[PDB]
Amino acid sequence: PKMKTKSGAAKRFKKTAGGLKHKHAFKSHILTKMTTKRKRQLRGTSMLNKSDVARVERSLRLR
Amino acid sequence: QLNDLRSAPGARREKHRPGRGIGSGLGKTGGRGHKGLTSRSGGKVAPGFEGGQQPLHRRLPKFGFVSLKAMDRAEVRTSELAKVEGDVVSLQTLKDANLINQHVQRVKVMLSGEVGRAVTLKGIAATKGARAAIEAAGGKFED
Amino acid sequence: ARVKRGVIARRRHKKILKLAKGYYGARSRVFRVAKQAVIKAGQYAYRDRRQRKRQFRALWIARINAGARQNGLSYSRLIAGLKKAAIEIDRKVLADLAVNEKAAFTAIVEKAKASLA
Amino acid sequence: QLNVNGAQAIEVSERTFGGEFNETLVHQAVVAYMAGGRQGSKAQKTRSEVSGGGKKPWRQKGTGRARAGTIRSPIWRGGGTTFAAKPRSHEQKLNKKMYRAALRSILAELVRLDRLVVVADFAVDAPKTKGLVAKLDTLGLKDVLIVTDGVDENLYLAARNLAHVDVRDVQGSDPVSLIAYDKVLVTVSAVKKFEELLG
RNA sequence: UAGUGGCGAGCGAACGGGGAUUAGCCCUUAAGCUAUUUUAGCGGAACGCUCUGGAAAGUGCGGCCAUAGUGGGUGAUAGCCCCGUACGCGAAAGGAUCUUUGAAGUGAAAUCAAGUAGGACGGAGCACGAGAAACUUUGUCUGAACAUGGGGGGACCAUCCUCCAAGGCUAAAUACUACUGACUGACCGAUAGUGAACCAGUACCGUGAGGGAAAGGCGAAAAGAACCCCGGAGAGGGGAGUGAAAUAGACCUGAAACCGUAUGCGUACAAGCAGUGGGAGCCUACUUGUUAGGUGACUGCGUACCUUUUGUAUAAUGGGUCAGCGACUUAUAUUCAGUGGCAAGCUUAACCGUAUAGGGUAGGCGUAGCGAAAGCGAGUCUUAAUAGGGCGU
Repeated sequence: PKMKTKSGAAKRFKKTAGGLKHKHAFKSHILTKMTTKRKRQLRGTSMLNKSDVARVERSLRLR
Repeated sequence: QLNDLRSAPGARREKHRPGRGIGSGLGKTGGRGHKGLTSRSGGKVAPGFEGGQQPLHRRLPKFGFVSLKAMDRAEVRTSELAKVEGDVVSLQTLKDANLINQHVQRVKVMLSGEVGRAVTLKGIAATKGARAAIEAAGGKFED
Repeated sequence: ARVKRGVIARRRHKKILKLAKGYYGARSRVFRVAKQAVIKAGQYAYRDRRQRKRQFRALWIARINAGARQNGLSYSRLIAGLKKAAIEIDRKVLADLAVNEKAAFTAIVEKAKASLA
Repeated sequence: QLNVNGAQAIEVSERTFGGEFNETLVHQAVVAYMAGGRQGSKAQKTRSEVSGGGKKPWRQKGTGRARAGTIRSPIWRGGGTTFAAKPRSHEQKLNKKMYRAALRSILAELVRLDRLVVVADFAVDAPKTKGLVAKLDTLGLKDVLIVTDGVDENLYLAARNLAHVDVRDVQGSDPVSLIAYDKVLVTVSAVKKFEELLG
C-alpha cells in the first residue's frame, strides 16, 4: 500500500466513531502555579475542532 | 447494434484540458493563478506544514498504549447465530462459515437482534443480555 | 496515434487572410500582422454602428435649420411650433422635404407660424 | 415461447429470457470486453534515453543565444518526446454478477427482435465445407453465429473458411458476437445451459 | 500494523493463512564413493464471356473450390493469373536432447567436531540511531561440559517445551538477452521511427578521452530524346520523335514568405497605428444600373499585440517574416460527486483453466460502541457515584 501515514499523528490522535480524540496540552513540569480550576479542566480527553479536521486527515492518510 | 448503443446521460465526462485557447476557460494558466509556490512544477506543500508555526501533531502529548490482546479478540452479533449450520456453535464452526476470521481464539456474543433458531453455544462467552435471549429462544449455553 | 497538424492549421490561416485583403503592404500578406488588423477592424465596425446613427441625425438637423431660415424661422422655434400642434414627423423625412419637395415644406412651415411658437 | 423448427415449444424460464433491457449496462460490458488486453505495445522514449546530449553547448551568459542546457530536449530537433509512453495494460474488471446481467439483458431483446433461431440439433457429418453450406440453406440463413456446446471436429474444421459463419462454444460466447452476427442459431442443449450459468 | 526514529524527515517486520514447485542424503576430510528433434527440400484444389479504359483485378452476366477467404504482386479494386496457405516424407552426413554405455567426474553414497561455545572492551548485520537490549558476526585479549552433557524460547531468574553446534553433497519452481527464429500491433511513416531507410559511428570538430550531422520517390516498362536550326568546336534553348501524360526529361504532388511581367482604377499644395462610417467618379461584366465585381478623390471618429503590474500609446519586456515540430502525462494507493450491479450483506488477489468464460472467499469493508488498558456491552468511561457530565444508540 503506497500510502504511508505519519507516525507522530498516529500517536497523538486515536480515532473513535465520533471524531478524533486527543489529550489536552500545557499540563507538565510547572504546575505549582496553576489553580485547580485549571488543572481539573485539562484532565479529560477532548474531541477535535472542525477547522483542524481536514488538516489532520491529510497528515493521517485518510484523504 | 454496435452502431446504436451508448451510455446514460451524465455517466461519462470528458476530462477538461488546461492550457488551450481562451474560450474554454482554462487557458494560459490552467487554474493555478499567478506567481508563487502553488503555481510551479511540483508545487507541493508538505502535509501538515503550517508555515512555521508549531503544527498540531507536535504540540499535543503522546498518550497511547497498544496492549497486545485485542489481536485475538472478535465478537459475534446474536443475529448471526442463525448463519452457521449444524446447530452447534463451536469455535471452529464459526470459522468455516467464515463468520468471524482465522486466528481468533476468544469470542463473545452480544445482543443485536433475535437469533431465529435453537443452537448450543460452547467455547464462547456471551454477555448478560445475550444469554437472556438464547436461554429463552430454545438455545442451551454449555461449554 | 501521432497527429500532425499541418493541414488544419492552413485552413484557419487562409480564413484570416481572406478577410484581410485590400490592406496596405504587409498587413494583407503576412499573418502575424494581418491578425491584428482583423481584430482592430472589427472593433471599429462595432463602434461605428452607433456613430452612424449620430452622423445622420446631425445631418438632418442642419438641413432643416437651413431650409427653415429661408422661410422665416429657426430650427429650434420650428420644433416647438410643430409640437404645440401635433404633426409627429421625423427628422429623416423633413430633410427629404427640405430638398426635393420644397413646396410641401413651405405648407408645413406656415402652420407652425399659425401655431405661433 | 421458444419455437423449435422441428416441434414443440421448449418454454424456458422467464427469469433469464424476457428481462428488461438495461443498455447502460450493456454498453459498459461491450466496452470492457473490446478493450480487453489489446496488444498494447506503444514505446516512445524520453529525454533520458536518447543518444548523447550531456553538455551545455554554449555557456550560460554572454553569447546572445537563448539559454540551453542539452542538445536533446523537447524544444529542439530530434531530442525527445516530453511525455513518452511505455507499455501498459488495458483492463476493466466489471464484476462476476455484473457480467451476467449484461449477458442476460442482450438475451432478452434477442428474443423480442426475432433474431434467434432455436433448432432441435445441428450436426454435420463429414469435415467438408460444401456440406455445411447446403445445411444452412434449409433454415434459410447466411452470416450465422452458431452457439452450441458440442463443438465437434467435423463442425470446427468446416466454417474455418466460410465467409461469415462462425461457430463457438456456449462459454466462448462473448457480449460482442451476440450483438454482431445478425442472426444467432442455438440448439436445445444450449438453452438449457443458460439456466446453469445465468439462472 | 507492532516496533524503531534530533520520537523529526522517515524507515518498517514477524506469527499466521493462500498458492507455485515435490527428492533428500551423508564424509574432498577419524576411515572415502566426492530414444527424439534439428540444420535443404517436395506435393499443394478452383474462371468464362461483356463494357469503358493506355492498361481490367473494376461494370455486367453466370459457374466452381475449401481441413487452405482478409496474405503478398501482377500496367487500376483477383478465393479460381503467379508465388504461397492445410498435412505428410524426412536427411549421405553432422548437431543437440531423453535414453542403455563405456570410464571418470553428474555421485546415489559412514561416524564425528577445541583455541570451539561463552566471556571482556571496539565495530558491523539484524525493521531495531545504548536503548531494560536478546540473537548472529569477527579486529584485539582470553577460555569450557563431554550428547548423565549441552542451547534456544527478545534484560534477568527459576519451572516446562523443543532441538544436537564446531565436516560435507544436492534437482525443481527463479533472474537475464549482446544472439537467433516465427508471429503480432487502436506502434512510426523520412524535422517521426535507431545517432543511421541514402556506402553512419561515415564526413567533420578535437594533442587526446570524447563529440557527432545532413542526406528517400521519373514511368507499367528506359521506351533516358535518332534527326534538324542558333551557340565557343559548348552551356542552354526551338522543333521533331517515345509515352496514357514531358508544365512526367533525369524528374510523383508541388503550398507560404520572397521576386517579377501584363491588364484595369487612384495618386506631384499635402501631415500621423494606415483601418472604419458616409461617399463622387471611372472600369468590366450581366438584360444591362441597386442586376454584381474591382479601384476610393473627399470627409467624421481613431495613440498596434503580448507579459508584468496600483498604472503603459509608452522612451519598460519580447518578437525580421514564412513553413514544419514545441508544454498538465502515466502507474500504484485513497477521498468526494455523477451514473450502474447485487443488497445485512458486497467482493475476491495471486494461481489454476479447452485461457476475456469458469474456479479460487485467504483477505478487506460493513452489520455496535465506550475506555490509556484489562474489561464490560445498547451502553460505557470518570468518580466514594448509584448523582452530574463526555461519547454512543
